[PDB]
Amino acid sequence: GHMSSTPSNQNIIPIIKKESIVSLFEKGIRQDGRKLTDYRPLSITLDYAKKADGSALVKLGTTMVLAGTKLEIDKPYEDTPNQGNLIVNVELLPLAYETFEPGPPDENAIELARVVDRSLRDSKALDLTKLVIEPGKSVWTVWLDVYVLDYGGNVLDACTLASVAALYNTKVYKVEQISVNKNEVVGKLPLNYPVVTISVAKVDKYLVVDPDLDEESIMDAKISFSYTPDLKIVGIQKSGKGSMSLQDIDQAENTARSTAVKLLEELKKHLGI
Amino acid sequence: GHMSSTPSNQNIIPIIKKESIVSLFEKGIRQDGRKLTDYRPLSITLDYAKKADGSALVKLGTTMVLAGTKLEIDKPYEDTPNQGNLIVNVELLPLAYETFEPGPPDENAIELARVVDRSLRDSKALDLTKLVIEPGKSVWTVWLDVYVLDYGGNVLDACTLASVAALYNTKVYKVEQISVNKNEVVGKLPLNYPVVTISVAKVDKYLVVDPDLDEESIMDAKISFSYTPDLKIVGIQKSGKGSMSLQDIDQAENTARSTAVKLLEELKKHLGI
Amino acid sequence: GHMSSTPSNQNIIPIIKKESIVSLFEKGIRQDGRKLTDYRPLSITLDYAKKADGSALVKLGTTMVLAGTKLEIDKPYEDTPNQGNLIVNVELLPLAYETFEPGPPDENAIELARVVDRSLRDSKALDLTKLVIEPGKSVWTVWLDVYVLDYGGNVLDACTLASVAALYNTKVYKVEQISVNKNEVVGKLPLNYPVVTISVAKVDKYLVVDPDLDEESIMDAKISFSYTPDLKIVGIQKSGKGSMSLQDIDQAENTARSTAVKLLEELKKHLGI
Amino acid sequence: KIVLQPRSIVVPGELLAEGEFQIPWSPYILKINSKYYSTVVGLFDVKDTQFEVIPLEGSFYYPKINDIVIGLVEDVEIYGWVVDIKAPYKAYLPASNLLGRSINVGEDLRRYLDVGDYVIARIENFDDPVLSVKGKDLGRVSNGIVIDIMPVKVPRVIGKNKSMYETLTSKFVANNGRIWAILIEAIRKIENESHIK
Amino acid sequence: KIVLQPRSIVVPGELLAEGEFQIPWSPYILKINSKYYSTVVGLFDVKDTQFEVIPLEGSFYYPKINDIVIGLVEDVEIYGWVVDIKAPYKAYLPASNLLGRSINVGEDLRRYLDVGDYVIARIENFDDPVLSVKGKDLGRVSNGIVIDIMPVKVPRVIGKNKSMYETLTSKFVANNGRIWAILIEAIRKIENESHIK
Amino acid sequence: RPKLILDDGKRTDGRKPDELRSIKIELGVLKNADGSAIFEMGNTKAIAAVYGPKEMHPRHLSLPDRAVLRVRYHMTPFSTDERKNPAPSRREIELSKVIREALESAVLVELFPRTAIDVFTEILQADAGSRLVSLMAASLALADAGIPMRDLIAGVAVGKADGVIILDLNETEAMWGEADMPIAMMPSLNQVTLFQLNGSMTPDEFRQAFDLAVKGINIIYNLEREALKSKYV
Amino acid sequence: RPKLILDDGKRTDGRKPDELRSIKIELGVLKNADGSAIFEMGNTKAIAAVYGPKEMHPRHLSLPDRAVLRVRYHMTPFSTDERKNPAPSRREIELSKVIREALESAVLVELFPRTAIDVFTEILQADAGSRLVSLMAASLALADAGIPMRDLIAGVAVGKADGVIILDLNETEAMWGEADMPIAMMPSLNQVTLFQLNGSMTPDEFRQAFDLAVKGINIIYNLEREALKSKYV
Amino acid sequence: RPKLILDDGKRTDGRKPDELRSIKIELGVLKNADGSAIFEMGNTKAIAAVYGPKEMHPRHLSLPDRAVLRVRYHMTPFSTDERKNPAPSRREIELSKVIREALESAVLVELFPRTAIDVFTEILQADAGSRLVSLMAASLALADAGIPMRDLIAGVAVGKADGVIILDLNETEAMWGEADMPIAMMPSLNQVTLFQLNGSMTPDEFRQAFDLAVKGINIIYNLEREALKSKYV
Ligand SMILES: [Cl-]
Ligand SMILES: [Cl-]
Ligand SMILES: [Cl-]
Ligand SMILES: [Mn+2]
Ligand SMILES: [Mn+2]
Ligand SMILES: [Mn+2]
Ligand SMILES: [Mn+2]
Ligand SMILES: [Mn+2]
Ligand SMILES: [Mn+2]
Repeated sequence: GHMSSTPSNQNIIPIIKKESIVSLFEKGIRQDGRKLTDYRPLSITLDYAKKADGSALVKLGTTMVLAGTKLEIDKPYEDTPNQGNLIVNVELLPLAYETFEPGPPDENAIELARVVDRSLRDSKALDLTKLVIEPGKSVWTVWLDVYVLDYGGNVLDACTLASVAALYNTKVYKVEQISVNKNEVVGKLPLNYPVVTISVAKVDKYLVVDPDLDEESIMDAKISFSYTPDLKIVGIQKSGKGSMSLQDIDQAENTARSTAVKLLEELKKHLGI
Repeated sequence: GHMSSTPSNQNIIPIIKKESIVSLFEKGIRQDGRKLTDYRPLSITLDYAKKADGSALVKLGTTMVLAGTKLEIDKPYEDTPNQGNLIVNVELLPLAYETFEPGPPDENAIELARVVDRSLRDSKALDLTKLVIEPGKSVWTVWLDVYVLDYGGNVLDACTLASVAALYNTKVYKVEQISVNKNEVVGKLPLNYPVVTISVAKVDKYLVVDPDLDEESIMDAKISFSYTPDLKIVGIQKSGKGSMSLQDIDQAENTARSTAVKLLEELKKHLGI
Repeated sequence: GHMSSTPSNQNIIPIIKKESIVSLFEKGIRQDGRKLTDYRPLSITLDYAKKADGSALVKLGTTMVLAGTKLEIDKPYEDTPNQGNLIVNVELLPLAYETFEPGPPDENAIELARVVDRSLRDSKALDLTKLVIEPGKSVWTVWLDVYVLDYGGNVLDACTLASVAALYNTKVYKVEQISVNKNEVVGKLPLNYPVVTISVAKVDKYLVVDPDLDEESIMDAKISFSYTPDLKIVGIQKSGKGSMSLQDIDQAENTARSTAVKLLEELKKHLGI
Repeated sequence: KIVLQPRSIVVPGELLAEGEFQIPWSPYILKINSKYYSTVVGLFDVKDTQFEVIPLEGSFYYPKINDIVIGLVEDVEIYGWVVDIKAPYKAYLPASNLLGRSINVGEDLRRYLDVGDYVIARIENFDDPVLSVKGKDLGRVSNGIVIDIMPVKVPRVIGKNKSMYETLTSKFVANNGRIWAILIEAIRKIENESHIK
Repeated sequence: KIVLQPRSIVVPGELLAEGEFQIPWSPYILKINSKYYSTVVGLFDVKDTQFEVIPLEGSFYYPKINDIVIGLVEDVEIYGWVVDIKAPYKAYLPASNLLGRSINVGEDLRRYLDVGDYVIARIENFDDPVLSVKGKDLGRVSNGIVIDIMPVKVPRVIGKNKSMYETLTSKFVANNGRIWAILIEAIRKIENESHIK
Repeated sequence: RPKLILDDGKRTDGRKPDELRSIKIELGVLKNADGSAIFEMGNTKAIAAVYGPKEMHPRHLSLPDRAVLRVRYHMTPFSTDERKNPAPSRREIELSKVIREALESAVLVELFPRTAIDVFTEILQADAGSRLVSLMAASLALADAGIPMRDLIAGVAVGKADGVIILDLNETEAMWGEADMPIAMMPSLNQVTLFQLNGSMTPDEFRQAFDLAVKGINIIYNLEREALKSKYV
Repeated sequence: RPKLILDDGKRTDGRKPDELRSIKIELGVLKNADGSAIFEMGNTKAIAAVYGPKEMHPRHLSLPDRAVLRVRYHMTPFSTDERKNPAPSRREIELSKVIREALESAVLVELFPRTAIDVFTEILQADAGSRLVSLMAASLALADAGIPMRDLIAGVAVGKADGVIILDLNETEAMWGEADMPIAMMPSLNQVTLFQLNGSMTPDEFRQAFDLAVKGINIIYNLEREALKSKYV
Repeated sequence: RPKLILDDGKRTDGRKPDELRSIKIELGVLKNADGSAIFEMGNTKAIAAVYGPKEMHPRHLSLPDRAVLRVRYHMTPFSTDERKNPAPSRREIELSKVIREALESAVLVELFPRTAIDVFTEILQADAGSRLVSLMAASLALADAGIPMRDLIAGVAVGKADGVIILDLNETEAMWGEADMPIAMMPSLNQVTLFQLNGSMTPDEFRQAFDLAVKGINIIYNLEREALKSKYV
């Protein structure tokens, strides 16, 4: 048994500092000089974890997420006998933030993993029917482990990028007939397209794309929208203790999708697609 | 690893209130007007949980227990290859009482489940050899989950009633040859007879059948006796921090069995047998 | 998730008492009259646990460890198809010491089990290729459970002795063809030789073999060396919050190995080999 | 300034009135930019030009200073007594208050107040509630029955001008939702029909 | 009024006597409706018309006021010292007691008493035990050996009219089951044969 | 895969796309719980118990300015077609967070510093929308407990089934549909409290569905109010 | 199924129905434990260690008027015919509760407010009756620790094997018999402390068995007393 | 079993027996961590974050004279050839203890009474020696955090492969070799901090290997010092 409790303040920011963060929002600009619709600088280092089948180290500002994949041969589920498996694990490592105690995934790491999982799944970006080796007898299980190494805000969007990047980076090895030969890369994980999650924080009267840690500490709530390149919405998650008007969500999605086009374009450049 | 500790007072009742509870025991009557040998009003709502294979919502006074069953096809244990399985789970839900924290079954929920299990098992009421589909290859597993929703005292006896009622209410679906077709109810769980548990609280000089929450808070100990309709004793469990004389148990069993006849009669009326 | 923390003082010994423990070390003698290189009195009671397949109750001074084995038929691991299994479990029972709370193995019980496991394994004393019944289809799994009953210091060395003794004491039962017949002891667990672990505590300027509880409470660190009768080193583990010079380890190994010869000789006498 | 309802049964989020009324802060009414909504299941009442919500629901008592309260002793600490007054907060009764002097060397055990004793006591401080038994009639409840009600229903058990108290008397109500005394049934009937006749 | 046993070795639940004796409450004797039973492994002793059980068993010391006790400092708190006196309860020594004044700004560290220091001290309060080192000879144990015994065996180590204390002296016993000083072996021999000769 | 919109433009249970499942609401359902409620939407049934406000024994986990909401969403093992393991799943963990955070907006937690308010929800039958049915049962249980709230929370899942925007999904629709979007709000305050989308929708469909959800929400909200008022009026 | 009562009216181990297995009791078995004991009844062997009374660090879990008894019944993995998983089972959890509650009646817990008394029991060999052997080892370990008690606790399982009432069951009898009824009491005080029946008996058989258990209990009780007295007399 | 020493006297990766894998050290790697470092030895890569000194909320677990070191060694699931379950294993539990105790000797914990210093280590790639790479990353992360230490800790595994004493093992060597002996020290202080041997060696080989490990350690130590100095010089 288990239970969701209101947390303490993990980043109590001073009343003085709240005003400084917002007071250039008039000009459409934030603390770090960037626009309300801008993402922070992004780097994606593919193959960072050399023993992963695929990996991506995502740096989105001061947020750092390392995703890695490991493929195994499994019997498929008797109900999904013509599909392989995706298992998404997100961990908020005690390295990432001062108040992160070591333990099993908490509700936030769990929430993160499930939102990433469903974005990846419901996008049809990873078509699991492609991961069959022998129908009804053997399939690929893709373990996607997403490890947040530095908590700098908007961890979800970085997790999605690292996840997609890790999957695109995933090597498939030759199957010999029953066993995997890792001396032979026979392919890469077949993805239809990238996905991106775009998080919009509600802060005072303003909507802020890609909240940093300070913005996250002062925001009323955020809502994340996931897109594929055709700009189908492929996941939405409102998060945080505060509410949002119907118009906030309407406008957040409009702003989210607008950013998605650019974020997807930069993701593709990082992926080499 | 694990350990049994003396608990705090979950219902500290005032010294004043203790006297009021007992002081009509002279007249053979309790707080709620009922006799020392009386059960509280009982209702049993069969099929309350529509997605359970069988269910019973038991209201015994302010005690509310919802039992539900779920049947699965399993390989039998290599040692019991000609029997199906009964797995009894009792949970004391945090909804049931103010001090119930959410978690895995504690020693009381566990004790409850095992006493119900053994009453059901040792009664031979559920003959597991009847739950075989194909001997040594496939059998029915009956998951009996008994969820206490309102802790009003004498939870054990309500759990036993709900358990028996849930089992009697259990639909068996057609097996097609390897798979269960739930569009076809081919039978009902085969039970030889009902069982009942009768709990007798030791309170001052008195023996009280079916203790309410107040009586439970002041009793020295209780002892529960399980009966089948032929009035074989089919389980006994002394519970509580206090002791009982040999004569208390002798007399409690005499009083228990006397009540069992009536409780079984009313159970059968609720079951439709 | 999990984490190793600096512990509190489980045996805070008085400043006064520290001086008394050491102040005969000049004479090469300890509190209990014994030499700095002496083990405490050892008894090994084989077959102490009558329902174990093999057992040994080790009393090393006031340290008491009961090891027991249980053999099962298993499929071997697809990677070790021509070997049986050894699974080593050490538990520090809440009976053993006042501050031992009941729970799953802590890092000390775990450390103990792994050091014993690797001593037994890396010694080649238990050759797992001997535990095959049918190659690639069925092998013996040896569950070695080592339960510390009285924590009197140098628990590791007692665990190793009890472990080895339990294994030597292990009865093998006839396999009928698929099933184990326990009415027929067909053999004994095949061991190449005994192993011993020798623990040397660093205390002030001195090296002390087989630290008692008081010595352990005042030592800087200990280092345990495991030997087989040919005096190959077969495991080493430095333990404790304090460091040791290169020369301390050099000298501890020289002293350890010297003691090993005598400890092995006495072990063999206890085993009947 | 407009009111939307007569003496109506009201619910959380229910619009009561629009405009700037000078209503004192109430936990049963939420003001948003000149709209007033009920925060509770309650009875809407208009009092002079102002209005209120009388909560029909609530198991808890909210501590207020100088409330005569009747509480159940839960724990006996080294320097006082921990007291249940049916609030979200445990009340504390200093031994020094009860005794009117210092807590002497190895003094007391549970002779003044034990665990399971009822106490009649005033709330001397609250901003956890600190109790006082200084006044007369305050102290351990020796005898009689202590009946429990929704603290929310206390004003109805007393009645305007003691009118309800008097009709139970001839046939002690604390703020606590506890009454030190069939009297029980008539009180349960006022709990379940406070909103009627 | 009858006694069932001579100077006998006694066990929990063992009937000692029947009838109404005016025995002061003892933790070693349980009275039920005019029967008296031992609650412990002990030695039954008849003293004048009354009787007692001398416990032969017990690792713990039970705190009593004005007992001279010798304890081991466990923790050093902000305003005092936490002290092990071999009881179910940790004793506390106020710094203000030891110092005989206020605890000054950023004063002390462990100069008066440190962790691992033995202290000789009286029990100034117990109803957790509060210690005092006011009296002479009380304070940190500078030197010598502090030997541990069953606190239950202390009276035997002292002896009636100090007779056992004297025969160890020529060849400080606290109530604590601790003695500040081979002397060790003779004490262990009195622990293991207190019930004999 | 079943046909979700049938030839007569209707759904598998006979409903129109803009049509709600039958709702049944009971209050004062448990003796001990300070407040309680059973909420039924079609064949999805939840029970909720509220305890509090009460002091929070893990005192370092209490808030100095605020009550802590402690919320549990849980499904009974027999609430589903196949038996759900009673040990909390990741879904239940996520939904407990999402439901808590929904209630965080409504409950006037500032009224009760360093207290806890416990909201325990059990799904007795799961046939789609149980996080929302649980949430609304929680809302009603809080109102029943006399705990001050901004507003009641009403919610529905909208979605897409064979390209048709539908209000209040079935399990068949949730399982086999293209989109499932639970939304909950404080309707009088114009505030969204829970908002998730699982599946896939074009932005236009998203906005069509959002609009339809508000219409269903306003109906449910009226029934919540009427249900709370029923024992007094 | 084996024949439990043989043609000569005797049991599988050669005993009469009214006959106890051999008992062996050792005290002062561990150095560190404040009190300790090994109890052997036939091939069932338990060891018990007692620590306390001692202050209870989880101070909010301490009792103001009373010591808290903290009791652990546990079986070693090699105590049984097949290996028992060392992680506590539900049986061990239940038996720990039942054994604690047995001791609750005997231990004079009011003597030590806000302390804990720890009673740790390990079954080294399980051949039926180990909850009772553990309980009696606990009792003896407490007496050995000098912890004041009302009385010692003595216990036996009676039962029914091929329709015959038998005293002190085997594992064969416990496994294959019709009834297994462990009973423990404070014999001098006439008070039952543990009472369970697993299986099935007529009320008359129940009362016959209850009577026989008291006869065995009084013998065991005498041996407990004699065992405690042995190091002094 | 692969040939570990090849005909040309060399190892599987082309190294001599007395030769180290390439080392790469980065500091100031994380924003939030008070101190941090990535340590690469060949294909073994660890990252370490240090937080502290900070007060220790479980105040009864704090030390009155000392900071508590709280150390976590953990491997990512994709650090290994086959996926490692993310739930901590017994190996990780043991290694966390061994690494803590290594740091206990170096960290000047007496400086910060009743505080905790948290040392979190993640193995991103495991190709042998990761406990040591983690330990050295921890050391460097502590120095990076400005936490006073006796000395830096440098470490290597030596071992035996086809009877040849080798410095700084491969995974192939660790898996298939005869001996694997990780050693860590405070090199300037002549003090060993971690010392384990897994496998088998004659005493003479043990001492040969011990000697070789010190030579590798002194090289690594120089690179640690140079790496810490690089951002300032
Ligand atoms: Cl849902
Ligand atoms: Cl048993
Ligand atoms: Cl390693
Ligand atoms: Mn697999
Ligand atoms: Mn199954
Ligand atoms: Mn197996
Ligand atoms: Mn109500
Ligand atoms: Mn002893
Ligand atoms: Mn830095």
